Amino acid sequence: VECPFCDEVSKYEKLAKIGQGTFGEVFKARHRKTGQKVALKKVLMENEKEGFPITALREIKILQLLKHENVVNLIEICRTSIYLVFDFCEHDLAGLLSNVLVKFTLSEIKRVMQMLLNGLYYIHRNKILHRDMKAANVLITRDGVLKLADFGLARAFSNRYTNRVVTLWYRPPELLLGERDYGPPIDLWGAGCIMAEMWTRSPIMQGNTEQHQLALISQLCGSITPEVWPNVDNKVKDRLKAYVRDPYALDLIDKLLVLDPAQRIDSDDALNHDFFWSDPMPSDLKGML
Amino acid sequence: NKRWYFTREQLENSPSRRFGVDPDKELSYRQQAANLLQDMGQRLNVSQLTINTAIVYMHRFYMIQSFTQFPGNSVAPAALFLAAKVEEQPKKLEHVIKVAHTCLHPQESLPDTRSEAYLQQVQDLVILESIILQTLGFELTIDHPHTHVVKCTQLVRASKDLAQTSYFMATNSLHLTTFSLQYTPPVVACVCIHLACKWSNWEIHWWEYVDATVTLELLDELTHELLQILEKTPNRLKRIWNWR
Ligand SMILES: Nc1n[nH]c(N)c1/N=N/c1ccc(O)cc1
Repeated sequence: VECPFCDEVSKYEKLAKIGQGTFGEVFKARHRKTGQKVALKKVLMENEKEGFPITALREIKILQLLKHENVVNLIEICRTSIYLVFDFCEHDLAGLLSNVLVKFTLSEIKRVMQMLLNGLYYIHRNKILHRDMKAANVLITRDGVLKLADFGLARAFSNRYTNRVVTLWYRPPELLLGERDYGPPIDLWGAGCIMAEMWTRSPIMQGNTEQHQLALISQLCGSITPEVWPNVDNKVKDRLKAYVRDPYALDLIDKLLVLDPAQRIDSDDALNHDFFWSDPMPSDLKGML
Repeated sequence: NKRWYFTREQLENSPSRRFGVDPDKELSYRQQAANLLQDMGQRLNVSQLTINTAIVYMHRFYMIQSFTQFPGNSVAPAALFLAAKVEEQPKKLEHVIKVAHTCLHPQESLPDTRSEAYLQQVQDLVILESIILQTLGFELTIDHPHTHVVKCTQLVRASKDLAQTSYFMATNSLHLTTFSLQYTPPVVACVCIHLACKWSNWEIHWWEYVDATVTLELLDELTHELLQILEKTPNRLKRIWNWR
């Protein structure tokens, strides 16, 4: 049987599980001819009763669409199982943030957030919701370029969308309140949480059940109120004051972590925020790495 | 970008041609698969869009594979099963097998879904779906002319009538021709509008705002090819014939 357009994954040489700890079976591997490093993501088939996983189909459909400096790069799809092959990225925001030897300057934090917000602006602009914003899904290349990754829960938008979305700690009020008519603001809330995480070095809100998250959110953003959040019913700066200190950084974080999604800042306005346009200006990632 | 567009000479040396299937025969094989997809799709209550996607999958697949090694009657269900997932109108595996079975065997009776022979026809479909993905190199995003038909027929202010005939021409171009293998969707859409205009004696150049490559020389060549197969297709033209 001929197959001009699907290469055997044997073209790559497996180096290291990196890892199952990251939502699944992803390997670092090496092109056998050029040495080019890649990431191999196996398409898992346990309890796949309906042929090729509709989920693999969306992510493949989506990644094929999204071509941008701040979105992970799908190179090709390989057979033998089936593998998604990505350009390899050495670091991930979660690893870097949990490593005491790693240190970000204010100048560098600006740049990390700038790349992230730009990736989001782009994917949203393409009618895609990532739906799984979290530090461990933000990659940074050996050269200090940030890439959004793990589009396995991502989906196109334009409503009765699924409510089982976004890791608990990064999940926005809308969803925890059972909202099914949500949009790009959900990714931005996660963007808020990751930003704050750039200083606190740990996820600001670590709930245990959906309600424990909601209580926590309230102990930070004020409480969910029809005055604060029109139609909802159907201390941000003080707690971060310690770690952050910089006025501008704190303010954006306040506008990302806004309770009402329609009053929550979007990717375009955040990129515009004075935080990226005052000193120290955003700087490249060299010494962080 | 020209991966899945072929010249007329490439269409002559198709995989099927290599195993001795005549040109004419190969079209039949293609037209018959499009019918099976259209029939199954209607029964499964999927959209025309989903049916169309599956037809394009099928057309492309047979630029790589041979009818002498993969029969339309095997490929159609798999293509459709796949296209329904891709287009977000997933139909269940058993359901698609059940409907395919009734289309291909109106008088037969579904096997016991516990039998080894049925467990096997399920397994065959999954295998074939997998081969389609690899044959198409996992490129599943199809652009269809219908998007663009709507576009022209508004931007030339056609009666609902004219617009409906254009959609009809567009749908039929997929079943009856290999245009989707030769011309981009915007050109095919121009072809369908042109013939629809000719068929209704409407006169509106309009196409230059739709595709820079398009020439009247080409439009007339293509509407003629299309009108002919339409004339060869029993009862098809009756559907758009003004009987008053
Ligand atoms: N951990 C990693 N290093 N390099 C990668 N591409 C990588 N992961 N990439 C992914 C992982 C999951 C996914 O859905 C898309 C891209």
